[PDB]
Amino acid sequence: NIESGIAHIRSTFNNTIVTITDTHGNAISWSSAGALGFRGSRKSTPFAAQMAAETAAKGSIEHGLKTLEVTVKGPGSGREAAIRALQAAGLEVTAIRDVTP
Amino acid sequence: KGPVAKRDVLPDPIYNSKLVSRLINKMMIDGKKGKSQTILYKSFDIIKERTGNDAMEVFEQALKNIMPVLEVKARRVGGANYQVPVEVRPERRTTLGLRWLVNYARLRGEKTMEERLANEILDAANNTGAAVKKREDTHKMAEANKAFA
Amino acid sequence: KEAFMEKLLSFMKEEAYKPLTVQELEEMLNITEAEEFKELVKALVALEEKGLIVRTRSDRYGIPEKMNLIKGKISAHAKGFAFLLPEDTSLSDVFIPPNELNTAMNGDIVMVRLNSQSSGSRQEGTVIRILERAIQRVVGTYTETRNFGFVIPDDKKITSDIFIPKNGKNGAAEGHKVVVKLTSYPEGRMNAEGEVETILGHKNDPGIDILSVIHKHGLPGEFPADAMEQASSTPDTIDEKDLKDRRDLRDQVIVTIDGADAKDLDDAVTVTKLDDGSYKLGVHIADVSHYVTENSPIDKEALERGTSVYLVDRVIPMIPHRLSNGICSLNPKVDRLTLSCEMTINSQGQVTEHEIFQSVIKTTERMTYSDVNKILVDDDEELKQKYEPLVPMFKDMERLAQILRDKRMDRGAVDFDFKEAKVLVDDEGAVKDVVIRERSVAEKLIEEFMLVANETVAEHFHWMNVPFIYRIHEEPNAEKLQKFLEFVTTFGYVVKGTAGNIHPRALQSILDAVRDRPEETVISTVMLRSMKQAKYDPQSLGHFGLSTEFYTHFTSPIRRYPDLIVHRLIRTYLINGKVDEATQEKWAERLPDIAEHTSSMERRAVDAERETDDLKKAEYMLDKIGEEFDGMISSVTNFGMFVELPNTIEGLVHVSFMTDDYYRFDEQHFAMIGERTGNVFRIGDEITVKVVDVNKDERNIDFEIVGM
Amino acid sequence: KVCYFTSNGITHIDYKDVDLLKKFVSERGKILPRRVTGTNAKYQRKLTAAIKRARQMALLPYVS
RNA sequence: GGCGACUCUCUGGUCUGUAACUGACGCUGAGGAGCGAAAGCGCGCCGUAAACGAUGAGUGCUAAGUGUUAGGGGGUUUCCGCCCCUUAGUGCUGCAGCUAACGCAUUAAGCACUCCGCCUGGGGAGU
RNA sequence: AAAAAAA
Repeated sequence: NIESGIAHIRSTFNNTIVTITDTHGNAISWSSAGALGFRGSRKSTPFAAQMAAETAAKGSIEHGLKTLEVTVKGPGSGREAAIRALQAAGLEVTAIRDVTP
Repeated sequence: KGPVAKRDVLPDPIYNSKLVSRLINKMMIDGKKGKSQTILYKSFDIIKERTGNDAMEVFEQALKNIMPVLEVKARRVGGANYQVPVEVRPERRTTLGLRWLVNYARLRGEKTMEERLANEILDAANNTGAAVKKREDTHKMAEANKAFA
Repeated sequence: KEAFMEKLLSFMKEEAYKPLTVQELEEMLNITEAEEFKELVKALVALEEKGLIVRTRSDRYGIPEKMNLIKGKISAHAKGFAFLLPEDTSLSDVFIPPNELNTAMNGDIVMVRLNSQSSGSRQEGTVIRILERAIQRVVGTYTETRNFGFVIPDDKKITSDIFIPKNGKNGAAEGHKVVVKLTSYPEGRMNAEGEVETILGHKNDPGIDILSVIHKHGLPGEFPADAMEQASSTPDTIDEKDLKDRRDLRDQVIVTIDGADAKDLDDAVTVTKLDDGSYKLGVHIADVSHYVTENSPIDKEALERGTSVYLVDRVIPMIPHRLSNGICSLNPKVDRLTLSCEMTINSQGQVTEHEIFQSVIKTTERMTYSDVNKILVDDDEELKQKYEPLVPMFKDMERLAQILRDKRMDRGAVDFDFKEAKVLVDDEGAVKDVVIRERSVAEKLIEEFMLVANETVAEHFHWMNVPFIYRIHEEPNAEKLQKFLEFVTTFGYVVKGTAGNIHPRALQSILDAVRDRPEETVISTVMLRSMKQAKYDPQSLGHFGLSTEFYTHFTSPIRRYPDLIVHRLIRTYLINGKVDEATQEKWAERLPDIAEHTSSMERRAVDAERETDDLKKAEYMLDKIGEEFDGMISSVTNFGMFVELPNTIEGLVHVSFMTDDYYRFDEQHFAMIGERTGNVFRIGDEITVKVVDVNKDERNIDFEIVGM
Repeated sequence: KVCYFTSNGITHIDYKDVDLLKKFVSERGKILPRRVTGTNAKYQRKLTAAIKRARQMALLPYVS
């Protein structure tokens, strides 16, 4: 049971993972386009991004999260939708970060 | 490059119908327009004696039922083999109307052509026979592969 | 899966079902389980694979059958193909091909069907039927063909001509412009038939370009004989009987502040600073409802017109020029029958006291916005000496306007500042100059007063709970806003709101942050593309852009019919005291039709004003050929690039003129991406361009990439 | 497009003035180019040292 | 050749202005010494090098136009701003002249003087 | 392609 946390979205060209953690980086929950049953083209899409983002977000709200810091990696098209999806799930987003090298 | 103009046929002198003339020219063999002018005027007297209606009332009704609305056209882009439903241009409707009317009239069992042409018109007018069927046939086929176009 | 897939299909098959997103589905159907949420998705995969539910591009789900008959408005292209705008605009553009449009015209309502193929990114529509005919009439040049006639439509959006028979020639020769009352329409291969209505005049005439647009849009025109009779009978001076029951305000310092070319002076203004630090604001509005009485000839015409329209070269007024510029006008130094709103406003901008009453004022002076700025901002002594009695009032006006603005921004109002422009033409209609319409302090002063007046009137009648007309602005479209909120996340911003329920303040908080940055024009432009339009309505639904729940238009009855209605409702409810049930039921019946009509007439007017602006904008630049300009990339469509010159003139730059490389539109990051040379053309970038093709007739201007 | 530092008679930019420097970074933290802030090259260089000195002592953030 | 996070320490050169001083103390520089890539190879040697803006150094002279970097002088103007002049650097365009042509053109490949390096058909052979 | 508001 924790309130504040980070959401590490990895949107690649092939897949969207979404982990959510605490401030110490311990995984609270996660979901992904592949674990959403999307396959091939669909895993790349921003539809599958929001699906995974919300699937893990709603998993985090069970543990009782409210505020998320986001961190993004990878060049995929999913970050845009996924981050809105964290706001649309209910969780308020503060600091955005794009940690893409 | 620019659609060639179709040859302007004269009206049929007794029914004043360029449709009826076009039938004559469709029926004409080896440039014997005389034989075909006789046959039709013999066939339309047969229609008027049986029905009592004007031959023009029946013949136009016959064409309505033979005349196609949609046709199958072969399209083979890459694979495709698509039987593209194509709307029959109003000139090609009459074309296929008169072609089928004559083509199936010649194939009928009756002894003389004047009777054969009369009976095919009478059958066409009653929404039956073979020439009406042929329109249905291609529409049934056009409905079958209607998912292309 | 099978169970839910059927249960979902059964729910979607209900007649009341509308398109629902993944989240919205499991709300009416109701799902709360984490493992049932894991069950939903592979089910959506299956139903969409089997062709049982189709995904609308807005990520809403509906059976192929539900969408099948989209019944959108025809968005036809000038070349001869088309796209579509479905009933719910959430659905994307469905492609209607030249071959299968089947007698559909740009703007008609249809029932296009889907194709089981697509040779591109777009869904393939097909006009299997026309649910409704639109384009009732077209304007155009008449042309003689093969011993026949054929009016060619003004716009190229109709790709065919209109068959003119000789009985509908009626003047139209090779040259003459004419409207066509289409007496028949296309038929497979055949064209539309018609007649000749108004012989506008030879097509190549100066002032036909306007007159052609005057009839194209279906704008108003010349006052009917009964309206002109009533206008002629209206007194040029106030009768002593009309001064009865009106508060005398003539001996007070009351003035008008308008543009230099304004003859239709609606509003008067006085401000007195009180000893407690509050201000007393006297807003006085021309009493048009006195002259233009209910069910009069001018009233029926004013309803028909709906608003004044301000074309580049002329004004088409809502009420006759004799009234609008004469007795109704608050001309300087005369008695004026005016409905007033007198407001005491505290240091936080809150209206503590207010009174609405009938009155008569003596316009001490007619001021310009330019003069008032020079007094207040430039501190100009010469204009101060000239208007010495007004100078103390202008200082109190400046402070109150600041207080009202500070309230309005703190309430959360969204203040964009897209540079509007005023095309300057002579009396012959030649475009001598074009310049930016600078809203400085004096304009922003009058704006705030009219706003608080309008809010106060609207608030009063909300609490009176009587039938009344409001000026509403809905919350922005949740799909367009969703794309905007994504777009502003490219830059690292976070907006404290959802696409369903965003607070106006949140959208202002972006506009403030981006001020003076490379993400300023881009964001602002995508925020507009997510904004809607404002309209009149009998229900108090609130004004999103002004962030207030109570708004109406009271302060311009010469030029807006809803303001003349408010004036009559004020006279009905407050002055005459008629708040009986029969009076309410009568107005409750009449207001919805007036509101919907007047809102349609406003949109028609604005479209026409813009059309003439864009027209004379080309006319101005029919000599700019070659001349290079440093103008910013205002828009990046896939078919080219759009560059606004500083003076608000935009022009096109296709890949045809992107000669160096084969560029590509990145939608997510609103930009042009070239690859062969490795180039980048984002929006808002300051660049150079050259005028190549100002085609005035279609209102085109073209540029070429001189550079960045 | 004017140099803020010349315009306002400023000769020395100070890595301690956090809100002064804040006008010359993006929200992520990226130093905004001369072409967009209109700074003079002389000052752009003074500015950039200051921003980096700021970043070291956690007055400003690092990029994205 | 090169040299890009920040700070401190130590340290080299250049530019502008004033002329207080010295009073030709200057230029070039075989040889020599030192610096000096992936080399090549055990921090050491090696040290050849599209180590080719394909252009030696120094000096003076010979149209212009325009941009940028670091200074100076002046002008109005409150500084700013905007204009004018100027020094040093770095670009683009362009005369005269030069060039086989291409081009170069006050950052010369022009017009001159001093000193150095270097070339004298292609292979064979950088053997 | 084009928001308030004003003209």
